[PDB]
Amino acid sequence: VKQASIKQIQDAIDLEKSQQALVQKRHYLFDVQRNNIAMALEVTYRERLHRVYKEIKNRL
Amino acid sequence: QKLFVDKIREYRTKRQTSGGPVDAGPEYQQDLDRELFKLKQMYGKADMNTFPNFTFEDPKFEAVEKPQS
Repeated sequence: VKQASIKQIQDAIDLEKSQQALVQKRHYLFDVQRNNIAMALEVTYRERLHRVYKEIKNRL
Repeated sequence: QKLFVDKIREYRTKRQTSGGPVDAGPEYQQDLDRELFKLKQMYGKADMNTFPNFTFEDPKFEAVEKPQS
């Protein structure tokens, strides 16, 4: 009976810890996903801005 | 210096040539055309009076289905 009781209490404790990790992980990963979404958008206008002046300078 | 003065006179006469860089050179036109063609080929196609205008687009990463808790 003592082994059964200690097994039950340790099972409850580890389930609590697992849920404590689980609740954090989802939003922790979602925030970084949202941040990377912004990262993907950066390099758009730079290409045109850099190429137009080079083309005009080559024309001259 | 008199020989140098004669040289100066010849230089001045070449300066006052109405035809300029003609020099009675039959091959001057051919040489100039060949040089111009070589320069154009080296620099590639271009326009003497034009401006560079262009536009482009960039597609971001497409969404990928992924189900999770």
